[PDB]
Amino acid sequence: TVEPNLHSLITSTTHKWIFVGGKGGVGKTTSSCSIAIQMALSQPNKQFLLISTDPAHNLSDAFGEKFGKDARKVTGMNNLSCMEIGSIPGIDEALSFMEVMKHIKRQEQGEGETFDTVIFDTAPTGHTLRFLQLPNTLSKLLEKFGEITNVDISGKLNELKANVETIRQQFTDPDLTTFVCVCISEFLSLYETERLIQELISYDMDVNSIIVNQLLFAECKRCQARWKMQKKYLDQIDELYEDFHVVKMPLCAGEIRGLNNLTKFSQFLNKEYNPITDGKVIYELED
Amino acid sequence: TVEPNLHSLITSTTHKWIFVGGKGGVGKTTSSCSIAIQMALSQPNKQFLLISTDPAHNLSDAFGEKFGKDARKVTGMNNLSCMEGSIPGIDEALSFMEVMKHIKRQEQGEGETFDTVIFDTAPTGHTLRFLQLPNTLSKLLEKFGISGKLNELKANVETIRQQFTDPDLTTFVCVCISEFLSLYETERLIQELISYDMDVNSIIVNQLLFAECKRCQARWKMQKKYLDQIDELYEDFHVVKMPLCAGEIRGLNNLTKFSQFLNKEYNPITDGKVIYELED
Amino acid sequence: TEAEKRRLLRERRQKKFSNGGASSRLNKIT
Ligand SMILES: Nc1ncnc2c1ncn2[C@@H]1O[C@H](COP(=O)(O)OP(=O)(O)O)[C@@H](O)[C@H]1O
Ligand SMILES: Nc1ncnc2c1ncn2[C@@H]1O[C@H](COP(=O)(O)OP(=O)(O)O)[C@@H](O)[C@H]1O
Ligand SMILES: [Mg+2]
Ligand SMILES: [Mg+2]
Ligand SMILES: [Zn+2]
Repeated sequence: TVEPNLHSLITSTTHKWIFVGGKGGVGKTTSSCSIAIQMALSQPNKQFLLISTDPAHNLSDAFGEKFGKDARKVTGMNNLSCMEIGSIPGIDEALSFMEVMKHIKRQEQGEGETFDTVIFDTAPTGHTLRFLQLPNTLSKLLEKFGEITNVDISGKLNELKANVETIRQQFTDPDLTTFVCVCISEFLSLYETERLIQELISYDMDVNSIIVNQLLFAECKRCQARWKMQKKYLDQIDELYEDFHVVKMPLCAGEIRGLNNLTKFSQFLNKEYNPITDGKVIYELED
Repeated sequence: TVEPNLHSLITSTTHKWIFVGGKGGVGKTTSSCSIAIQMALSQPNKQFLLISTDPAHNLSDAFGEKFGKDARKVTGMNNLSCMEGSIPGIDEALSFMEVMKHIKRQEQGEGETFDTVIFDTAPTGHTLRFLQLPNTLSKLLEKFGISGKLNELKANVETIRQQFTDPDLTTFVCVCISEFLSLYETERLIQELISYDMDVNSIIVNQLLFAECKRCQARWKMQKKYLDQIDELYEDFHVVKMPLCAGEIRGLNNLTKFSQFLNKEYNPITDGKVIYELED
Repeated sequence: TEAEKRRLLRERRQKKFSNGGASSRLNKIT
């Protein structure tokens, strides 16, 4: 029996890389936020950074405040920045990333002030993740090419492996990096979400958290009805995730943005909201 | 003042290409269905075909029946099948392109042929942006002035451009709900489309409410504050309001009996009995 | 060592995954 929250993580000190996603309009965008909020608050001596590849420019949107090609400290804080931006597999995916690295380090160096923990918003298209396996399936044929030659193709391949190992070693340590995913109480979520997890493990990636969202708590007819949906489901999860941060989360009516509204939300990423108690605070962002 | 439905379209005769999308888990997947349903029903002498690129294999899923690399007539009907260089535009087209052929294989090698085709733009939006892309490649072919490839692209696009560019064989419904991020983002969609000179006449708003629980009616207002937004600025549009039946809704059964409201745009007060029917 | 415990839980999940049979788990869930 483990914890429902991400408190435990809101305060990691060795996490310089967090990946958030959730195939669906399950809402993980706000996720990507309500997390990169709880962190700075409770580690303000940490310049943090939350960015997205979702072309949609959802972040700012979800923020009622515009962001772009370069790191911009949130308006309201002083430690939480935000930044919107060969036929083989994995390829593109990596580079995609890769360039990011550099494009990011520019932004800390050329900035001066540097970032501590970095928070991702895997494209609604999921993750370019693919590429971890990269240097493996590339290990077999590296030796094939070797046996025959016994220079540029070898070069690139070794570089990729290198990079991935360096990124991978830091990356394939559950302590600087790990992977929360958002997903709600419905067949297509579950399954699909579940799927997510597999590919991740398939990348040997630590991953310990689940954010279920837009729950109900009807304690109107179709409401309570609908409610049962979710419930038939919540459990499903609970049962098969004992060892998980399966974090139930409630659903405040309609739009919810404005750093104001947002912060006062994310609190429940800590003290996992309780309907009965914390039920007052809810209708607060429902106006 | 035009019509809220797609009836008018459920029966196009000259539409051999329909594009449906909606950046969001706004639900357009079922859209992609509830449409490719209303068509065959009311044009059964039309072998139709609805496919998706969404890796997720959402279709079948949303169908409680599996589909795959090749055209398979729905189970329950007899005319609605289902099937799951660094420059811009590029990939996108080809992506498509190959599809063309891969599809025509499936009609020819099939024998029986398809009449109207219905798309389910990747949750990642649309990779059809390349058409916008060829005209650029043209200006700079001249700037620079290889011929083979360029003429081929033009050709393809023209077959693709015409065809798609005539508002009569092809046009573009989009799904999207009553919330800031939808709206804006959805709105955006439209622009790029126009930016592709693509006819597009229809809007499906979804998961509406109709609270006539507290947060319900509250929430309701959300949507409402919004519905209007739309109505106002869509004088001329098929802005089709649609209601929200509780929870999972699949099984060709449940589905059909849903899509009816893509015609007789559902009315809470009247058609309100039919709703809780798929809520069990 | 509260942290470690978390690692053990993760690992236990992996054993369950290696041990569990994702293909089989998927089949029952389906
Ligand atoms: N628990 C919630 N209660 C109310 N609105 C929510 C909740 N979670 C997300 N939203 C709203 O739901 C919609 C989808 O959320 P979003 O974070 O954009 O999802 P994703 O990034 O996964 O696409 C947005 O309009 C957002 O404001
Ligand atoms: N009007 C509705 N009432 C109830 N459930 C719905 C409605 N529209 C869609 N759904 C459900 O909402 C979720 C998202 O719809 P889906 O068609 O998958 O969307 P999209 O394809 O845009 O991702 C699915 O679980 C689907 O069953
Ligand atoms: Mg998002
Ligand atoms: Mg879909
Ligand atoms: Zn309600």
